Amino acid sequence: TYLEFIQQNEERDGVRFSWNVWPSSRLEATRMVVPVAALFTPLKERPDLPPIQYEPVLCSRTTCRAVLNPLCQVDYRAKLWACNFCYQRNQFPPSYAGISELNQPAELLPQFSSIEYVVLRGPQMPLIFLYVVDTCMEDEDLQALKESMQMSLSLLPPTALVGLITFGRMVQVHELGCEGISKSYVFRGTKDLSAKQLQEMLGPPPSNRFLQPVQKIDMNLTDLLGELQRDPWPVPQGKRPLRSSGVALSIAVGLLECTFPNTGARIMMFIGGPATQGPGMVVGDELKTPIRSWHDIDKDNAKYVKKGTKHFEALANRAATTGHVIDIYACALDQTGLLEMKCCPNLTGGYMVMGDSFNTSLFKQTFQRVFTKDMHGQFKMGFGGTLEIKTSREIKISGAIGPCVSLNSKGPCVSENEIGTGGTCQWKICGLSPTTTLAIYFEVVGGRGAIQFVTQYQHSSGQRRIRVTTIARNWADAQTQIQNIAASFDQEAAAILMARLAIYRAETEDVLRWLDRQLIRLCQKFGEYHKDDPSSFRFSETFSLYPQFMFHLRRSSFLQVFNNSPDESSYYRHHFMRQDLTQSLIMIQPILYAYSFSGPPEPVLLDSSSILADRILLMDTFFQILIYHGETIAQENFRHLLQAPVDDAQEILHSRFPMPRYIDTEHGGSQARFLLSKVNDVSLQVFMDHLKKLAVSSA
Amino acid sequence: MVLLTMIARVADGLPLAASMQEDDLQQYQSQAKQLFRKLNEQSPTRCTLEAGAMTFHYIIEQGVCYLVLCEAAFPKKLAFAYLEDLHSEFDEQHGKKVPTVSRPYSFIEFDTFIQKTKKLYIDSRARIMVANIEEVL
Amino acid sequence: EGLRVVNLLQERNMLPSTPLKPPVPNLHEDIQKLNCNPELFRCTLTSIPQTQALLNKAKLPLGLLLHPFKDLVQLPVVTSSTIVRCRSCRTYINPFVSFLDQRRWKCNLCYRVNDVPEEFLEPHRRPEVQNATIEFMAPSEYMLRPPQPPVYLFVFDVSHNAVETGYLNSVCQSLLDNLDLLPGNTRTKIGFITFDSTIHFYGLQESLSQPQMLIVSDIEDVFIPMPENLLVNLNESKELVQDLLKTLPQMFTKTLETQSALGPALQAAFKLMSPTGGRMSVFQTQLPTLGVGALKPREEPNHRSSAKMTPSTDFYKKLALDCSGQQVAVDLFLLSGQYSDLASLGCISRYSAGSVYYYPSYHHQHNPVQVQKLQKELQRYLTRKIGFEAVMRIRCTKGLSIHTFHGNFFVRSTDLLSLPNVNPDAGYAVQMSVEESLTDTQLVSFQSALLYTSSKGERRIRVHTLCLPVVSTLNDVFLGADVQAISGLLANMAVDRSMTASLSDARDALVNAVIDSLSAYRSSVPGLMVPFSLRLFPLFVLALLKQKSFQTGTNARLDERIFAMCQVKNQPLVYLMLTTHPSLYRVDNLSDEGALNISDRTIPQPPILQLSVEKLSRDGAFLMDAGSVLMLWVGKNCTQNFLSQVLGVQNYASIPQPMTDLPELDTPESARIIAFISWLREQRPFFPILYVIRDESPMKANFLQNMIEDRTESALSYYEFLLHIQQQVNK
Ligand SMILES: [Zn+2]
Ligand SMILES: [Zn+2]
Repeated sequence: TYLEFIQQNEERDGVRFSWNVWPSSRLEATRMVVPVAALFTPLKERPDLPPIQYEPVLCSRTTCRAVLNPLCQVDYRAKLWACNFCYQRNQFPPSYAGISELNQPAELLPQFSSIEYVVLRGPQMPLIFLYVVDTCMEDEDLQALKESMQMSLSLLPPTALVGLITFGRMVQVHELGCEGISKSYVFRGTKDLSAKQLQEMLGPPPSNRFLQPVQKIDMNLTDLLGELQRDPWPVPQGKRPLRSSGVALSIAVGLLECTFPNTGARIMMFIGGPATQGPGMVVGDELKTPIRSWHDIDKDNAKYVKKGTKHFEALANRAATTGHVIDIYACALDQTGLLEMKCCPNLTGGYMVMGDSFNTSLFKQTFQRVFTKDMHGQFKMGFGGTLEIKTSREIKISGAIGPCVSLNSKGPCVSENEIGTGGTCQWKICGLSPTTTLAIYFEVVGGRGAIQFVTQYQHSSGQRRIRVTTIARNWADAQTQIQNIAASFDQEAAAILMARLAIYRAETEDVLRWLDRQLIRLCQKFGEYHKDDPSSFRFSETFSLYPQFMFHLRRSSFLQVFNNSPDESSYYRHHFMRQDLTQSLIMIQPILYAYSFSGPPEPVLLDSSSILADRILLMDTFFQILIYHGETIAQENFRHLLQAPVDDAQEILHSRFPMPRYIDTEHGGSQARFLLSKVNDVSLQVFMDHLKKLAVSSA
Repeated sequence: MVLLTMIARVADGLPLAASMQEDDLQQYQSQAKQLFRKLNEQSPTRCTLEAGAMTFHYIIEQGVCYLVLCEAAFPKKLAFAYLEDLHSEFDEQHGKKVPTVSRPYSFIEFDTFIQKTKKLYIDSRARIMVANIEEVL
Repeated sequence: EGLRVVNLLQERNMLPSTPLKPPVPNLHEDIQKLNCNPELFRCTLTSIPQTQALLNKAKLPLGLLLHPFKDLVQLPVVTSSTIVRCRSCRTYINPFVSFLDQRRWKCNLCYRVNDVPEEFLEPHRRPEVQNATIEFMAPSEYMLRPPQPPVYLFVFDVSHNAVETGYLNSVCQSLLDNLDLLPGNTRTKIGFITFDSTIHFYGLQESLSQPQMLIVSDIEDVFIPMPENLLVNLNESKELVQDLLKTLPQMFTKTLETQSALGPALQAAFKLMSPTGGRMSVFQTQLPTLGVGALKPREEPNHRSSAKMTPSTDFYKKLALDCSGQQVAVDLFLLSGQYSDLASLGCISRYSAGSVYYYPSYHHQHNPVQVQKLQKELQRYLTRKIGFEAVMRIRCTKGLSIHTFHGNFFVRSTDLLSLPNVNPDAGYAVQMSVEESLTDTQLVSFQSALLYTSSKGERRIRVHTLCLPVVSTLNDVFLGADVQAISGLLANMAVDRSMTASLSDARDALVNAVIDSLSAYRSSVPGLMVPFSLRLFPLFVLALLKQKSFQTGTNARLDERIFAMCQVKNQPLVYLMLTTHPSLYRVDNLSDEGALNISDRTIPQPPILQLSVEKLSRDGAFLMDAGSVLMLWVGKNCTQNFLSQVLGVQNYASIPQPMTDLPELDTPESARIIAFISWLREQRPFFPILYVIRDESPMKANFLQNMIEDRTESALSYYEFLLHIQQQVNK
């Protein structure tokens, strides 16, 4: 089954291609409607594979140097193996001398395609955490925040180094546990500093006066964090406080950039409001004037956006270059300036959390997931990952879309036509988890095309690791060329991959127009019909759903930005460009369950038709979990029902990283609007008809 | 929205207690003292004056005038509350000695309360008559 | 008394055995008895020359010396709801006015007649006319703003060298010990700032577990890191600052900060105080080398180098004027072991009405003497009275004009000395000339007025008034000469001469003053003849010439000379004299010709000896009063009774090297010497340490450097000097 196939290959190699069979000819490669792409999850978890504590084994050929894999042809007699990528023949390393048939190396078994090695040689670097704290917010909000940070401190590795930087009008870099006095360096949050400047102004395992081992510094830091008070500077009538968010961040980046460049570090920033004093300024201190809205940005009535954006964009790259992760936790009633700061966590694998107040279950809980551990009491996070992809001579890489930066590396694997962060065979991913998902766009220039994903990254343990996944897909058979390709289609994988390109273009400016000419195209090349006869159009079970996913994606809040704040939009996109297939679909097309005496919980269409009065609905928008009580139910049996959705909710309302906002509403309630807007050109029926009219006509 | 507080005996305008911090005071200070001079037993017990980007606010009780200056923008509502707090405290503490002293600022030590109270009004996060001053003068 | 001429070549023992006393203006009995105290106000010429022509013939400088804020024993305080001040020149109705219409009084400075108000009533009995010295209560219009409260901001240099000197410790100690004794009411505010290559502020809130050191590293662009708790209320925060004073010394023990950005630090110290003004105590230990205000090193001279002073930058002069304009005075405490360019650093104190203190080669272990000195000097500094945001003006009868001012302050418009602070240990001097012949009057007066804010928030005016007679005879001008006053006024003049021209010119003008005056004398009358009033004129000038301020041949260092000039410019006549010409008494045989009137104490009164080794004796012990210290030199062949009963030793050899003070032994002899010493230091408010270390071989015989009558390899003896003057006088 092509489905069992898609399933098992994502379970084993954490990957999902738009097509599992590829164009064996040039006349088909070029006429590919949806690009050959893969939704790749470098660090997916599975059934406790065995860590390979021996060097991986590379190919002997300057250019190639791929990793020994199940695709490699071996010869246990001659202690020789031929790389599948360049055919180059290799000699086995000394440690493989006793290699045998009835006992061979793991990396060769088809089961250990996708396997991880460990490299022990240099003494591992201790992890670095730098708290950057805003002090311009309400007390209950600051107290919450303080507690939350003190909690994270109790989870950190004894080895890890910590640093604290608080800010308001001025910026304070704290020199930890200096006995009797407790001191910090004050800097005007009114002018930027490079890092060379910062380095001059400021000064067995390593550690600075500003970054000390948790085990030695935890009581001091726990106490300091405990005494932290709101910005001492008053806030006059009708004014916003003076928050130097931009220079606070730059000093944080500079600090690490001159102390520990090129090693896992985590710059976690906490925001209580927008930056009101550039560089990186977002709005002015006059409450009279509101923070910018999409309408404002469209009518060129938002003078800070670009300059502010540019500033955090430079910082994003400075950090991404040095190999450091930027986290942003922003909680307030008004906007924070996410649109301008988006790149920092977007380019690095940094997180983006958003909410109304630090003093909420939402933030508090979302914040502690960050430090969730595994079957070894270690953080589910990796640092400074280097993603390099090897292809068969027939495949080339157009680019990638997701949290990453180009290591701008040239090689024949690079395609002229670049997509997203392209023109490279290597990408850097400063911060990643078992969820990180990049989209990789390829291009084609016996059978079996091959791609090798090699991920090097710093583990929580400190150990360096190399994740290796080598997949292989069948080359189309000349006498069955499109029929096979059509059979190997992954409608879901493709919908998300096509959406990746759309949002990437949108966030980097019509896009719906390109999305349609491709839907229409796909409809004509693989659909069934009689020209000029709409009714005749049908789609294989293999493609039938692509239309609907498209319907939803083009009406989603990922492309229709108005009716949302720029910050809410940047927040949504941020998460969609990181998730795996499944979650991505739930975002684009929320799942909906029905609960009524008449039968146990059942999934129903996202159509108004599903909103029954004597039924309780559960809608899962990746971002929010909502329960609806139809007019009737709005009032032991009745209970099992009223809490049936509440029970299921809890379960998912925990695994998910950004804790989704929960909601309990009912017919008439104001919150019912969230359901009504995700439900239902116009409606799908109309959308479908117009698509058919265009499908059956001219191409 | 800023500061400038002066408490003076209405009869002669003898300065009782004040408070000022710059890092000009010069001009508005003269005006303040101009007002004290003019103020008498027939003057309005609670008045507001407009002097451009500035705005004077005062009240009188037991022959003692509580005057305050600040950017007009400042809440006229908050201005008097600020003065009221000063009054009660002052009257309670020195109300009975005022009509006997004769030295300028014989209550400089009221400097402390003025400023600890002044801050409770000049920070949004802690929460009659009008005439162009140029006239009365 | 005596209108007798003297021959300096024959007497050669002119100096008197009992203290010198200031001249008595030749005035009618009743007037003189109301005259100002000479310790507070005095003139170089008690008999004012009627014309500039007469003044020039005399070849003697005309000017006044004052100690206006000196601690008084009894001060009259007029609380007048009205201040009587001539309507023309604004002079305060003084004792020397001229009451006529018993309701109209003639101003003694600008002769206008004024109407005595129906408040001043026998108007001539009123206190303001019965006291030359009196303190008024300023009205509402004698202040530009509410009396500022007392603000004390201490600034310590915490560099490597500084840490090694160990001064920080005792300063903090002194402060802790005198926290409650700082002048001021409940409005007092106190602050602290340490610094090296960066500025270190200190916050103090009762809500925090401990103070907070706020560092500003942006040397080229300083600013205040916080708005509320840097300058804190001492009363409310007593506890908080006490811990910081106990914590500070321990915060830099392991420093590697070799450089000091004193420049930026002082700018921060300034911004922090700008808002209220007050006193800024600055403690620096080495040459400033980081950031703006940095000074270059200089190579110390030697006995060889000739007379070939001034600031190498003006940064500190400008900054001082800035402080000054904000009612901020700066006090310099330099405890440097090497050149620090005080010739520049001093400007911070000179132009802000502050004062500089110098502790050469200060060390907590190594230099016990500097340590105890700083201790007692800090005691005075911290507990003496103080006035804030004040100004002084010096007035003086039509005809007499003041043209040059001497002292630590800022001269706004002629006469209107700006004094960001006014301390009781500051001295001032003025130079005048006869702009208009005094044919009209036969009496002239001088009135200085000090307008300031007290530590208790009250505006006050302290006024002193001096009345003197006018004469038209050269001889008369001479008969009233005040030798010490002239010496003092010349010293100040000599210091300016240096900064303006050179040390050589300074030294010459000095020598020329004695010559041109005695020569002028002679042209109007064989040996060296001078009037009685000037028998000590060549001796004091010579002493002046050998002092560390103008001496040459010596091996004296740069900052020493500068500090010597700083003291000349800032000290009251008395200490200039005590320093320049120390009083020397023999003390191993004191007796009863004393002032045994003081009920139960006797107190010997040994005779003052002239400064020459020809007066010492290896058989005795000699004490020299240098004003600031009291070095007790012991003889080698010193008597045994003195050793065991006064020193508490059995033989010369076991007299402890540095001896910080005498022991108080149960011996009549000890009781006698302790009585003499305590009476000496009771005659001043600046407790002078006393060291006997002056042995005949402790390598601290700088006791001898004060024997200004003997000749040295590079200086003339008192006799030679006389011989050189006589050769010039009758050339
Ligand atoms: Zn190869
Ligand atoms: Zn007059």
